[PDB]
Amino acid sequence: DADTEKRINVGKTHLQTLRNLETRCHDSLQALVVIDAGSSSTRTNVFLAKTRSCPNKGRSIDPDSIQLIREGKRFTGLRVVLEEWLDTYAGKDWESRPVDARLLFQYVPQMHEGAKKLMQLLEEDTVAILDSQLNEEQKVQVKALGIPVMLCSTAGVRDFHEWYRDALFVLLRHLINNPSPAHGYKFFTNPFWTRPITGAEEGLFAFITLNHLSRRLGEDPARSMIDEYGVKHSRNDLAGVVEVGGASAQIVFPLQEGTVLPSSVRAVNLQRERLLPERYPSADVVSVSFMQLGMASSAGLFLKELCSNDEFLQGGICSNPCLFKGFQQSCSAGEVEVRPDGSASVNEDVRKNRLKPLATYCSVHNPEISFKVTNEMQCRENSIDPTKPLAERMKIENCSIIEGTGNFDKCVSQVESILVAPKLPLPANIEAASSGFESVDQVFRFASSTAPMFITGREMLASIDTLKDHRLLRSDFSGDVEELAEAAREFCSSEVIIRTDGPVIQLPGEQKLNSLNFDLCKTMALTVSLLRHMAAGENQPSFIKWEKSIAGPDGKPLADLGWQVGVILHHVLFTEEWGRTAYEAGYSHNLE
Amino acid sequence: DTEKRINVGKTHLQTLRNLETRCHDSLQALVVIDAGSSSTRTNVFLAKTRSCPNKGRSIDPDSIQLIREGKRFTGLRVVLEEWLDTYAGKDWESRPVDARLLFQYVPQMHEGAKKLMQLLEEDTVAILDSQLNEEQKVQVKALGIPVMLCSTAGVRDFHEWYRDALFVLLRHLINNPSPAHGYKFFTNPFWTRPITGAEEGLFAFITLNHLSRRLGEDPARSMIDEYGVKHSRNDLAGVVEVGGASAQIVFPLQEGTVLPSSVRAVNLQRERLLPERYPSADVVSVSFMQLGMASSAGLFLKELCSNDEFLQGGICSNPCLFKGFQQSCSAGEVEVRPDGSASVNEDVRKNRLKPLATYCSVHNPEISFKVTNEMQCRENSIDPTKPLAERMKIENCSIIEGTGNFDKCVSQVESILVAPKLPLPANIEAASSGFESVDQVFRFASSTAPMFITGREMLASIDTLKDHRLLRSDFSGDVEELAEAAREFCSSEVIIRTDGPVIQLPNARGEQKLNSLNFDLCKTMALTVSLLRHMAAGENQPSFIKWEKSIAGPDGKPLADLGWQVGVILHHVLFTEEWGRTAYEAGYSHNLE
Repeated sequence: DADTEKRINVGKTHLQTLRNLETRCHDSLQALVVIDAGSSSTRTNVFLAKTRSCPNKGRSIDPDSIQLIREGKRFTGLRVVLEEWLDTYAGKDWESRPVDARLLFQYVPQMHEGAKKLMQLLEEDTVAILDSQLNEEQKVQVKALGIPVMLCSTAGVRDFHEWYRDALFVLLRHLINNPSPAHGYKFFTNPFWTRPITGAEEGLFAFITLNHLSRRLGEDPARSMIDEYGVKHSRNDLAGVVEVGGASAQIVFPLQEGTVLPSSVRAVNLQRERLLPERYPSADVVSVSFMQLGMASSAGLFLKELCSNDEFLQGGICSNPCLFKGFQQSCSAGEVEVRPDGSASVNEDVRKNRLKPLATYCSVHNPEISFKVTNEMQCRENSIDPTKPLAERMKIENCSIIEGTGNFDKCVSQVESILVAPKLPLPANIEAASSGFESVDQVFRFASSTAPMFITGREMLASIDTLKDHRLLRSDFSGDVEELAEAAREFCSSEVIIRTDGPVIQLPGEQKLNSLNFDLCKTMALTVSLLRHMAAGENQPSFIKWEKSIAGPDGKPLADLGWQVGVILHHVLFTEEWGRTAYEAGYSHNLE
Repeated sequence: DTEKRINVGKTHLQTLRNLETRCHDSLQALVVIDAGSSSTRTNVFLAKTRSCPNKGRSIDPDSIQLIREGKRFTGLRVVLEEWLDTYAGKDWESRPVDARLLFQYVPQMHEGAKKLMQLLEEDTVAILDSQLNEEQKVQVKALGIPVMLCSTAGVRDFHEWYRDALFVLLRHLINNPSPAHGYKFFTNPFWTRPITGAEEGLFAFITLNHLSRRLGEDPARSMIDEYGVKHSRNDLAGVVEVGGASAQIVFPLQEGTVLPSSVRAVNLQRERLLPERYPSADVVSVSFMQLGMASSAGLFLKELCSNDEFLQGGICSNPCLFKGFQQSCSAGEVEVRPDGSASVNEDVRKNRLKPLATYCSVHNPEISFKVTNEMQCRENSIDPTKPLAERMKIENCSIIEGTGNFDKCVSQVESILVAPKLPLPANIEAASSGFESVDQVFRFASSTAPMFITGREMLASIDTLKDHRLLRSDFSGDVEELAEAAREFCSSEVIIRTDGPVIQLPNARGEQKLNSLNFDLCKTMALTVSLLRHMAAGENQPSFIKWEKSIAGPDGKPLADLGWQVGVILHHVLFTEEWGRTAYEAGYSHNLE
C-alpha cells in the first residue's frame, strides 16, 4: 500500500538517469586510415579507435584502443606511378638522357590521372574492409565522425629526383579529400597527415609503435612515475628497434641516463621535436635510416659489388659465398623465381630488376650527381658509372653465371666491406650523414645505449626462425654472436639437391628451397655483423629480441610492428591540435 | 560650485579606478651574448614590457633597442683549446687523445669558463649602470634579465663532447650572478645554446625585416585576405651576411617557387621560428663555413700559394694584393707598419688557418672514420696525417707579392671559395639542406625577393669605390660597373710617404692610407662580383640588391644592429604564453636555493 512509493523512487530515478546522461562522457567508434606508400607497393591500413566526448572537454581518442582491423592489397607503388608518367611524357629511356624538368609542368593533369587510378583502387579496398568488418550500428558512428587519412611515403620515392614527388603529394591529397559520395565514408586529409616521411621519422614512428604495444610507453601511473622533483620517468625501460624493410633499414634507440654525445651526432628529444606531448616521459633518441640496406635494395647492390671483384668473378663465373652449393643463376640483379624444377628464373624486365632504383638515382642527368662529385664517387665505388646508359648501369660486366659457394665467413666479410662498413656512404644517404652516421659501423661507435633492442623485418625474423626450426639455435636465443655464426655456418654449408619434389636444402635435416629463402644467408651475415657492431659499443643493450608481433591485453596482437601506429599516435596524443583538425574542421572543411 | 569640489572627489575615484583597470608599462633589460669565432661579447638591450589585468605580461617587440655591444673577450674555441692544452697535453692537434679520460677534468673546465663569464658579467653590469637612471634601474632590477648566450662558427665544428659540456657549465655560471650588483640575470637550455648556421641566418633575416618594418602582424605591416590568410604588406627581404668564420645566405621564396626534393626550405610557422599570427614564409637558409673574413683569408693563401700558377721560386704571386705590397708567406695576422712593411704574427692561436688545420686532423673522428671529410681537407692542400705546424705551413714559400690583378683575383676566389670541386670542410649542414657550395644556392633555388648585403668588409668594398668616385651614389648592384671600378682600384700602387704607407690610385685618381684592415680588401671585391654573377644567373632575380651598414629606426637613429641578436630575442619574446611562463612565472626565482 505505502510500499508502492517505489513508483516515486522510479520517477526520480528516470530523471536522475537522464541528468547523468547529460553530464557524463560519451564513447563513439572512429575509423582511421594509414596508407603505406612503400618501395614495392601502396597498401591501405584500416584501424578502429574509441573516441570520448566530455561536456566542456571536447572529443579525444583513447590511445590504448587503437587496433588494426586489416592491412589491404598491394597496389602500384608511387615510384611506378611516377616512372610510368615520365615514360609517357618525358619519353622512354629518360634514365639515360638529359631531361628538361620545366617542360614536365605541362603534364600535371596527366600525373593527376595516373594518381587517380591508384587512389580509386585503394579507396575501393578501404571501403570493402570497412563494409565487411563492421556491423550496422558501428557503421553509423564511423560514417558520422569522419575518417582521417594518413598517406606517407618511405624509401621508394625518398630519393626521387626533381619536383615530381612533391607535386604528386599535392594531387594525392586533393584525390583523398574528394572520395566517392556513394559509400558514405567521410575520408579526409591535410599536408600534416599526408606527406613523405623522412627515414629518421619512419624510424621514430616504429619506436613509438613498439613501446606503445608492449606497454613500455605511457603517461598514466601504471606505466610512469613522477619523482620528488616533478620529473616523469617511465616505470619500464623504453626499447629501441632495428627494422629492415624492402628498400631501407632503420636503427632507433633511446639514450640512457642523459648521456653526453659527440657534437657531430644529432639525437632527438621526443618533446622538443613535438613527437610526443609534454605529459609523456622525456627521451633523447638516436634515429638513423640507411638507403640500400633494405631486402631488395641490398640484394641488387651486393651482387653488383661482389661480382665486380676479381676474387669472386673469374672466367664468366661469379662465385657467391652467400648462396648455397648447387645453386646457380643468370648473372643479373633481376627478381629471382625458384621454379619447381630446381632452376632459378631471373626476371629480365627492367622495372623488376633490384638495381633499378639505385641505377635511376646514379645518373649524370640527375642534378644530384651532375653537380656533386661526392655523389658520383659514391655511385662509382658501388660499381655504377652514372655516365653509362641505364641498361649497362645495372649490368654485371663479363659475368654469365652466378654460382653459390656456401661459405658463411666469406659472406660475413663481404657483407661487412660492401654494406655495413663501406669506404664511402652507400648512395642517397645524406640524411644519415647529416645526423653524424655515414654507415652502420659508425652507429654503435659514436652512440651506444643500455636500452633493450628489438630486431624486426620479415627476413630478419626468417633468419632466426629457420635456424630455430632445424634445432641449430636454442628457442630462447638472445643474440649470442658466436652461437648464431656457428648455426648459420652449418646451415649455409648445406648442399642444394634437385629431387623429384624439387630443390631441397640438405643439413647433416632438410627444408625446401624457394624464392623467399634462396638468399637468406646474406641476411644471417647482416644480423651477425650488426650484433658484432652492437657488442663493440661502450654501452650494450640489456637484451636483444626478435619479435614477429607484440601480444595485446587478450593475448592477441592489437596491431603490427612498424611506423603506422606511431604516425597515428604522433597526431592523436596532441589532444588540442587533434580536436581542431579532426573534429572542428574535419571532413566538412571540404564542403564545396 | 561645491558641485566642482564633489567633481574633484569623483575624479580622485576615477583616477584610481583607471589605474587598476589599465595596462602598466615597465622597462626590462635583455642580454644577448655573442659567442662568435673571433670573440665572446655582450649585447645589452632594453624593451618595454606591458602588464594587463587577466592578460599577464609581454614585451612590445617594436620597443626592442640596443644600448651597447660590449668588449671583445676570449672566444669559446680558445677557452676549450686552452683547457685541452693543460689536460690532454700540449700539441693534442698532432697526436691521438682518449676523449673518455678528459671527463675527470670537467671541474677544471668550469674554472676556465668562470674567468670568462665574470668578465662578461662585469661588462654587462657597467653597461647597465652607465645607461640607466635610478628609476629605470629599479624596474630593470625587479623584472629579471634574460640572457641568451649563443655560439656560432668558432665552436660549430668543435670535436668530441667538449663544447656541449661547456654549455651546461656556462648556464650554471649565468644562473648564479654576483648578488652585490642586484641585476637578476638568468638563463635556460632554450636561450643558451649553440645555434646552427641555418638558425644564425634565419635570426639575421628576422632582424632585417623587423627593423625595416617589413615583418609585422598588425594592419600597418600585414593584410588578411577574404580566405583568412595573413599576408605581409611589403615583400620580406633576404640577407647575405659575411662574418669572421662563416657566411649566411637567406631569402624568402615567392610562391610558388619550384623546389627539388633535395632542397630543404624552412617554413617559419611550421618550424616554430615565428608565432602563427605572423604572415607565413618559406625561407631558404644556408651557412657556409670557411667563407667568413678570417677563415677565408687563411684558406685562400693555402690554396693560392700551393698552386704552381702562383708559387714559383719561393714567391707567391697574389692577384688580390696591391702592386708594391709584400708579406712573409704564412696565414698569420697581418699588421701594416708605418714604414710600408707588413708584420705577420707567428703565434699559432693568431694564425687564420688554425681552426681549419685543427678540424682537418687524422685524430679527429670526423676525418679518421669519414674519407669524405679527409678528401675535402686534402683538396684544400691540408694533409690530416701531418703535425699542426706543417698542416698550417705554405710549403716552399717565403714571400707573398701582390700583383694587383683583379680578374685573376675573381678567378681564384671563384675556384677556391665560391665554386670549389668539393664542398669546403665542415659543411655537412649546408650539404644536408641541398647545397655543396655558394654557386648551387642560386641554381637550385632563387627568389625575386629584395636582397641586403651585410658584413664589415662587404660594405667597405662598395664604400671605398664610391669615395674615389669609381662607383655612383646610385650603385644598384651592376656586376660590370663594379668589376670595372674594382679593376681600377685594385691595380693601385703601394707608395711609402712621410706620413705613412699609401694606396695610390692609377691615372691620378687620388689615394688613401694603407692599413691592416684594407690591404686585402680586393679579395672581398672579387667575392662580391662572384656572388652578384651567381645571383644574376638565377631563374629569378632579386628585385633590388642593397648594401647597408645599419637600418634607420623611427626618429632617425637606428634602434639596433643587423645580425642574429634581435632575431633570437624575437624568436623567444613573440611566443607570448611561453615567454610569460619562462620569463615571468619561473624567472630568476627558479634559481633560488
